[PDB]
Amino acid sequence: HMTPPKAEKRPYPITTHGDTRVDDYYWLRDDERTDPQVLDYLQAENAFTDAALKPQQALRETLYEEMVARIPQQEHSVPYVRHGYRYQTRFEPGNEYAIYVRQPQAESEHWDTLIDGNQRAEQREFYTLGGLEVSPDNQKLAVAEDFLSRRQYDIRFKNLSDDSWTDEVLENTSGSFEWANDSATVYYVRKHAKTLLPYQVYRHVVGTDPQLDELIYEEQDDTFYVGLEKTTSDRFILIHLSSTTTSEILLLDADRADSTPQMFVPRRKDHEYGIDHYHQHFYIRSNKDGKNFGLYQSEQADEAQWQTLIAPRIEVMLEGFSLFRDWLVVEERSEGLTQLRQIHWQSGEVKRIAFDDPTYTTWLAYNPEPETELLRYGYSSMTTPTTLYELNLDSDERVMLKQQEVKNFTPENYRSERVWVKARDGVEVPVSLVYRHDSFARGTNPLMVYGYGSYGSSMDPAFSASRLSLLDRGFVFVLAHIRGGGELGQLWYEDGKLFKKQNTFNDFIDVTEALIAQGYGDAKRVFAMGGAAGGLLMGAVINQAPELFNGIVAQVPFVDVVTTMLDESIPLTTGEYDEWGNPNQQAYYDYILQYSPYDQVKAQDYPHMLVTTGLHDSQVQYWEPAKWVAKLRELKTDDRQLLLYTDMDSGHGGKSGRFKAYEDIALEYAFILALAE
Repeated sequence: HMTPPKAEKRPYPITTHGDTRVDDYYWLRDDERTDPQVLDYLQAENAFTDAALKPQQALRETLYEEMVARIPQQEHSVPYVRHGYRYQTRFEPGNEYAIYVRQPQAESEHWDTLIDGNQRAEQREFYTLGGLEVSPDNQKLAVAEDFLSRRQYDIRFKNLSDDSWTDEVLENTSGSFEWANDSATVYYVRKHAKTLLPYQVYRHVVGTDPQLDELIYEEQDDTFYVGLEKTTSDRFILIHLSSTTTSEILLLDADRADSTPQMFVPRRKDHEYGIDHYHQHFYIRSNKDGKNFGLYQSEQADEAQWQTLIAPRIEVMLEGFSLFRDWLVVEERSEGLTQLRQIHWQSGEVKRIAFDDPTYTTWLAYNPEPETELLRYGYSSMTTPTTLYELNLDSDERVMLKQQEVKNFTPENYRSERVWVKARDGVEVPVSLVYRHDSFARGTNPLMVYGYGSYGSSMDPAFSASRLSLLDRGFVFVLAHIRGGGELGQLWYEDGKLFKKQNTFNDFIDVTEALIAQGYGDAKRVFAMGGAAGGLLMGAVINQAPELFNGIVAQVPFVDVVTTMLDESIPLTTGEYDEWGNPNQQAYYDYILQYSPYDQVKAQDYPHMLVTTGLHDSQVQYWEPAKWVAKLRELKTDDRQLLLYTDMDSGHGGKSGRFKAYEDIALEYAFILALAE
């Protein structure tokens, strides 16, 4: 009855390898973000969305208010000690930004303010704190702050003796910096003005003119991220260079002012490695001998001299490690589960952190001091709010330090299961799902199936407070651990990228069918959601199996895949050839075209869908979802509502917009709940 916006068709042929695709909405891309007909189409869609969802206004308010009422307005972080000081992060009621405090470790009573984001944000349009570190002598505070919302960070220095600031600002930094052990020399990373990619390391003397800063290193290859790190030993500052596949590390003697970069292992395509330095040894996590990584000890760089501490295993992905006085602690994945293992440096005694929950995540938390037997580690499950634990590595005594406070919540009201689905090619795909016990009746409950399935990112099963808004309205919430994700290790990822990317979409469909078939949800009330690379997932799945889902939410979806990946002028295209392929190669053009959602939209019936995007961001370019919705409006045969919501907030809007984050969830959940009623 309401006539949706109709974008002007401006046929734009794109020909590659003699293959012509006519893109009618190519013109919705405006890099300068000024063209008034481009804005007219986005505003028109926004008004259509506002008018279509007007009836859900009350439900949105109910969702918003009940989601905010679950969390406390306070939040004090768990205090940690580093270099003889205790540090706590403080969120006060009605405060937008964190306050950072500290006190001498032997002090109980008084806390000093390091920085109050609220006072730094005063008379500013935007404030992000991107970086915070005290010097080793505890006298100076290096802060990385963004006042412009360009994710370009300025570094300044505060003298903690009197709360006076130094005169200089380091501008256009990544926010990545390290103190030398003199508490006078700082290393920082400069980003390119145009491309915005970190490419330069400078040395700066605090209290001096940034013009005096020496260029320490320049990365010649812009697929390589430049990060700074500092070893557990404090002996080295690390220049960490890495593409998506390949690493290189240079050492800087943190004990001098005049150090030059010392090569560790020169880059070799598909060799990923990270290092730390402790107890006069290098520790290396490396995939040199297996995809699932190993851990090595060395006295020098020379790869040939690396002693195997932990050999790569096909069944166990080595994720990360921490170094303590008496113990190595590793984070691993096995059988679709995260785990922690400790190994005594002397005895070689192995202990495993035991976990009795089918759908949980565990990780190394922040452990800034190695001279301890106390390990801080995180835990979360689909039924158990996020917990910080402290484990005595020797006695095995485990104490809880903090729990995520969740109001109007009792954990016994909910059940979770790990399900395995045999995919169409016989591969076993894990699923994590959670629901309210008292409203569950097989074959009756609506289903919300969430996936990502790219970059080897895992959708690890953890607690969501916002999720309870679906769970307390009868929803079964499902994480589908599809290939392209990392849940079953490096091979799980590789079996859902490049010439295997289609397994990601097939796994999502196979998991959804099996869940309905086994009675976990109502076949006529199946919903799905995914964002960015997970929006690519939503886009392909509704092209390939439109009848499976009642309703979809596609957030900032990557849908114009072939056209975007043919254009290096688009931010990220050059860094994403190792994910999707380079369609300038006919083999990748053919394979990608087959799933590229924008290219595969046909005259068929589609689910109800809400599509989100953002005008003044950069994650997926705003024009992809806008072109996608225009082509869906042109071609789809059904009468169901298709909506595009474009976030207009011109710089960002993000002046601590967790208000906004909850508002977006309210809008998307109300859209889905209205469809499930």
